[PDB]
Amino acid sequence: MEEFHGRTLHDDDSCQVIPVLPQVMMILIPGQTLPLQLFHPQEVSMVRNLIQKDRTFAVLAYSNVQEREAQFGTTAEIYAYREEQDFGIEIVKVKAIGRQRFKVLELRTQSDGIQQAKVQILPECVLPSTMSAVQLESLNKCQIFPSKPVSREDQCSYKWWQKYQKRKFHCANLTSWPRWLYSLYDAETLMDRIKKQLREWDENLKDDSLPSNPIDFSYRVAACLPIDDVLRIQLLKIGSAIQRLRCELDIMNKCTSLCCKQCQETEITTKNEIFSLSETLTVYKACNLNLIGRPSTEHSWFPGYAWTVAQCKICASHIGWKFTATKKDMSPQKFWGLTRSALLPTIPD
Amino acid sequence: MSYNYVVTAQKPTAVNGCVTGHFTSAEDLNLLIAKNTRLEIYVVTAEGLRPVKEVGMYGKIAVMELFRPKGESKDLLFILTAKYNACILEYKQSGESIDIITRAHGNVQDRIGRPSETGIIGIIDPECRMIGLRLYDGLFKVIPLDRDNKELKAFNIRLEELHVIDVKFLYGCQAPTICFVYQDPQGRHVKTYEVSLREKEFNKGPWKQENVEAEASMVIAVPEPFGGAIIIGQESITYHNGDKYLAIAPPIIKQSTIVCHNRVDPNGSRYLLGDMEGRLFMLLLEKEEQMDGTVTLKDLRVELLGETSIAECLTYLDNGVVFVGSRLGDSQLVKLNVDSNEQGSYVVAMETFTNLGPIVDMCVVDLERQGQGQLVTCSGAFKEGSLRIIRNGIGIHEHASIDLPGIKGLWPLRSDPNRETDDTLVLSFVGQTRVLMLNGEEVEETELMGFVDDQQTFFCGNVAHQQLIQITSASVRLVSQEPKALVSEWKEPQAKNISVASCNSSQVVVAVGRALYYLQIHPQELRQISHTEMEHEVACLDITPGLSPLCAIGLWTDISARILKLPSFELLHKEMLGGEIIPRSILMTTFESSHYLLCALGDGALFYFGLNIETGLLSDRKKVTLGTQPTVLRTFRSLSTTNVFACSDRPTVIYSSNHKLVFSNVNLKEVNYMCPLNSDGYPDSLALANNSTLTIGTIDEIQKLHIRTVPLYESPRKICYQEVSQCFGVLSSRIEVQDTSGGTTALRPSASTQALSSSVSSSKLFSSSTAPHETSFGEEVEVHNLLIIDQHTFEVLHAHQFLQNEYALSLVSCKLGKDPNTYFIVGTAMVYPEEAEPKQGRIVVFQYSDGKLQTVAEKEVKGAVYSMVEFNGKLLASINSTVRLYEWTTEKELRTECNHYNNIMALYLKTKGDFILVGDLMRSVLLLAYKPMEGNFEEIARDFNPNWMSAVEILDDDNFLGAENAFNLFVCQKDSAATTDEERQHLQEVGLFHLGEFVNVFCHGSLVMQNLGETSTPTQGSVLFGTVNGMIGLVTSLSESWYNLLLDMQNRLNKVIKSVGKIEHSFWRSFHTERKTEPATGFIDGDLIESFLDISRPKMQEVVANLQYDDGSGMKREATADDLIKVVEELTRIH
Ligand SMILES: [Zn+2]
Repeated sequence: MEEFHGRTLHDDDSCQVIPVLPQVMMILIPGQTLPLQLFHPQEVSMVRNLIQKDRTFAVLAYSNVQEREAQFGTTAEIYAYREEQDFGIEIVKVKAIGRQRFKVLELRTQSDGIQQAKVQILPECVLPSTMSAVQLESLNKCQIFPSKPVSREDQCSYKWWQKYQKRKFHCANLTSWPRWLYSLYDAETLMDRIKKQLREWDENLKDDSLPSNPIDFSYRVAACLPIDDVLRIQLLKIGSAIQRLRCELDIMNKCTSLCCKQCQETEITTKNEIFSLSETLTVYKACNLNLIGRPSTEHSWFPGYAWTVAQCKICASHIGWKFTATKKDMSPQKFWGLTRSALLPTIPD
Repeated sequence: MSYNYVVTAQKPTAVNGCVTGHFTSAEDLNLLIAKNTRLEIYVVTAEGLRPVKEVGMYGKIAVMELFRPKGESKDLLFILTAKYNACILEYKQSGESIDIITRAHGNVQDRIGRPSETGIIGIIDPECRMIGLRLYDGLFKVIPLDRDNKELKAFNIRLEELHVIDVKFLYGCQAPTICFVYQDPQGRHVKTYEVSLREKEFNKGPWKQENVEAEASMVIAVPEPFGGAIIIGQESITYHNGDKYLAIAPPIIKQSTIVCHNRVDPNGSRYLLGDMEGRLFMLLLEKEEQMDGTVTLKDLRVELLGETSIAECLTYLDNGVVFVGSRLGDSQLVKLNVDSNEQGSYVVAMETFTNLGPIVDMCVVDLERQGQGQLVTCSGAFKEGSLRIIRNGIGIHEHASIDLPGIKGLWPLRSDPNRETDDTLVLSFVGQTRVLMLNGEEVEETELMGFVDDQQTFFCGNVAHQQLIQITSASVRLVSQEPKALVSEWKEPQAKNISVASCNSSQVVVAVGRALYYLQIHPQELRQISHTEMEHEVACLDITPGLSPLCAIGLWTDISARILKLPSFELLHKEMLGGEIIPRSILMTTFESSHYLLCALGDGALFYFGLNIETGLLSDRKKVTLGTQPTVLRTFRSLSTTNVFACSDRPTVIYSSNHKLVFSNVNLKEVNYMCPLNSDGYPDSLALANNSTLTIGTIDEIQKLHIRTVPLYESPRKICYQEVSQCFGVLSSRIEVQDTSGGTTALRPSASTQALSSSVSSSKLFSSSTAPHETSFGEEVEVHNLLIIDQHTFEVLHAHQFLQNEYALSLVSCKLGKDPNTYFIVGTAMVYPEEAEPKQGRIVVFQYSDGKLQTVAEKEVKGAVYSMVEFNGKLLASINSTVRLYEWTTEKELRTECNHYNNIMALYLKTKGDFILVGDLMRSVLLLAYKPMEGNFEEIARDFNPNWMSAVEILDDDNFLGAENAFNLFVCQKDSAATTDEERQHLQEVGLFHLGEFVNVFCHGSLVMQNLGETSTPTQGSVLFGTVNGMIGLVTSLSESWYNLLLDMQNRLNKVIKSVGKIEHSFWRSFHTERKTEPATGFIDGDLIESFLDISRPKMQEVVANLQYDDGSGMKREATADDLIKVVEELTRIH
């Protein structure tokens, strides 16, 4: 593939006009690669011309697919592109990366076939520390932190984050609001909230699986989490990292219903039913699941809990195990330890 | 299109940096304070601090260090504005013209670069070869110091260590070497670089890097002979000198982190250290190792000098006097009498400068006058949190009341053996003269033997040489002191009526016709030794001595003031008093810090003048409208030294700090005549007689503002005034250490545990919950309260303590529905540290009756109640993100009525009428309207813009003022006349400003007597507001023409007034944000406009060349150079 080393950074609040490929119809958040292959000769010629000129494309995500009208979009830059003539058809494969968000002021259809639109590149505004305005001259030296201790041995990390919130937001006593409020508007605290809450749905190591820049982290988590398209557009509307993270928290806390991973429809449990009696998530109740095998209590991880295999009703694939009590006077009687990897989650509708 | 006018009614009081040196002179020991845009220069003295000059600079001060380059005698001053407006000032005085000239100035900002999280740091080479600056991370900026460096050209130097905590220059080095501590993933190290100006880059340092504590905080360079540097952290103090290394880990500094330091000995043998919580250590260096002549250390002992205010910047004066500044407490002067040791503490407080900041919340209360409000701010924090009461002007505490038929004159009378006690009060009607002798509180009238019955008395005094004179219209009658009988009488030679009379201890002069007669009082007799004729009729006269060097008389037919020798007709000088009207009264005294002479015109003006001891006359032309009526001036002994009472339509005690005079208006509706009252039963009183009745009493003070303090020893949060019960309501939060056995121990005895009836909340409506992470020993927990404070005694009557782990946010006192009582309603919010967003909350409704706080109703909401207001008897609370409107049922139980769900955090609530304004920290201002017919909320307009908003306020149904990030202000106006729905659904932004102070709360009202006399209004409102530093501003609307005129005048002033440091005013007030900056529009700087009266008359003449200050008919473009003064005076009266 023909590699490209240049980087495009248009001026903020500066109008730009560029054609939009009709093939792209989904919402592409900045930082998320969206490879696409075009076989139309006109599309191939337009892609070649764009690569020669500035290697820039516009992906206008229409709010309604049938209406084909887009009030928002994203600008993408081609990183590596390959032009292979397979079966006599001009096919170009390019792996592009998003550059910046754009607002489509007006959409027009060019004679050649592409759609020409003039879009002003919206800016990514970064706010300073919320405590910088009222920060004390004596206490600036205490802002620098004693490294960032982190380990699975620390587990909860309760004390370190309590010290962080207590001393970083020390100056909040001079303002009418308390420190626990500003912690909801702090980039690091929110980033920790996503990172800890994500690990409840997967075993990826948060140290390197996600970036450290708040903007990059926000874009990555917005792309990764399962969500519909309208709420993707709503997130794309937000132009502030802190506001975007808060919106992501608001969306995330509403995913109260889990479901079979490669099954979509079959719900397995509710977040309110999670009974953390004693890894794998523990659920007091379950639904749409069938027991498998026999209660072979041999080498049971939970003493007194005879474990039996369980599977999705719609797939028969294993989703967890049913920890049945090994004694009559044993509580809980039955705890369902569903596997963490096997769950979507999804909205409660 | 906004037309607002922001003015400062109180200078900022929080100290944010202090320094000492030789600045005003080569021998004085000065003390400079940034408080915070205001630089205060003092001279240290054995008695205390003597102020020298106030100076307002167009910028927030962040660096302040004195240096003495080669050749100069008195040290210069380097100031770096927070906006990066550097300058090198220098004190310069020529007799009287004390001016802070700017030797060099410039801007050191860079186009690209994120400001360092550790903030601006400014350090100076000890040899004064250059100035260091760390403005941006990984970029050390150097400003070389030379006689030809006027633009302050600075060249950056790259730093590899991005995270630098503290950097300071070292002593005793050939080249300028810096020493700093930087944070890296390995830990915290200390590194030294040698700065070379030829190479414009660093080099190898004197001694190599080392390792220090994981939380080492600050670097404190030690001077010659010791050299080296000391690094103090949270656990130990380490001294580095290359191959020499000392470390000490005292167990005293473990409690708190050292934040500020100081040096006391010139050779660095001793040091001061003040930690966060407010105690004052003292570091001592042991120089007992003189191995080879050079001095080297042996021990690093540490001591403790006790507890003081919460220190933010120490400084050491002479003879063991330490000025402990404080950003949130009260600035103190503590004496280090370390040889006394009264109770284990070493410090002893001497002074305490008032500090209103920080202000968290306030309210306007009608306390005494019933026509003017008073401001009740919840000042302070931590262990200094306290209430403050602010009122305008002095007040007189009346001791007696009596009614007379429009008294038109009064004078003390003494008819007893001389004991400095007056037993008789001599009144004077239009024609009658009632001599009331009252040893106690008698009202009967008993004419004296020498006192006439009805003669329209013009004077009634106590003459010397055993006499008591009573001069009337007909003739002056002398009554002997001990005989108490009339023994002398000297009628006019022509037997005419005397108009103006003056009574002195041994001299008496009356005005007969156009001539002046002087009579000298002898033992039981009077002799006239002087006689003269004036060109015109004498309007008034006053001779204030034994022998008066000179006497003054006003020409009624010439409207001119002249002075002459008292015992002769030898004139000294004369001047024209404008010619408007004949003077009403003239007097001279030491009230204005000098032997000044004041003359009051019939138009209510008061032209100040300055006299001398033997013979001296000046002009001092200044026409200040003290009143709108003729004014009688009299001086009373019960004052600071003498003061002057300028009785008029608005009586004022004419004050002058040491050289500048300001009329401090008294809190009285109107006064016609006054006189001092020295009664045995009412000492140091002041008999004030108005057009209705008369009264006597003592004065409070002579300060423009009186700030009463009510210490609480705990941080207050909110406040309200409940009128019916005549008491306040204030929250609080006291920090208590976790007990080893399970519980909490109070740190200090505060005002929450010392109340009369202290209850504890027990309504466990919300309970159970989880707290798996048990609070370990030594942890801090906040316990909230609700104090009830009586208005006129300020003593906490009740202290209701809330539940555990419950946080109170809102507080409102109002009546609901048809209920006739008034309830305290507090919206609290549950919290644990494990959960981020609270999920449970309470809306409790108290009622303070019969001295007991009894809960009336209770309601639990799934969320946190942030703010609450009142609608026509309906309570509105904003839970988390929603907005809920409650109805107060007849059975005393809140009932939800209608809900409105927002995607933002409904955090700021301010309303009027029907429109509802909602916002949050991210400046997502939103609007709502409540239609009674539907009984449901509706959205009118929205405005979203990412920024750290601070507070919001309603100015009117159209304008929505509010502060925001980077200390700015803004005004949002809705275009209700828009043609389409979308255009009227968006909030336009019209006003912008750079106040420079972080606003905290907004409240309607004003601290001025708005009781009556609204002779129209240029300004159309008043919105007070406090800030973190302490100032109390006032934002008031204006008309279009007035705004345009003031904008023109403001733009004309900037070309005349010289700013200290030569910072352009448009740049200082420009709307500043970290990412963008645009000029301020729609606001008028109150400080600059009111400065128009300070500049001299010629400067005013150039300022007013065109083209306004008159009505539309003609517009009088000349403006006469005085029409704008009348405009400014009207604008000054608002605050
Ligand atoms: Zn399935």
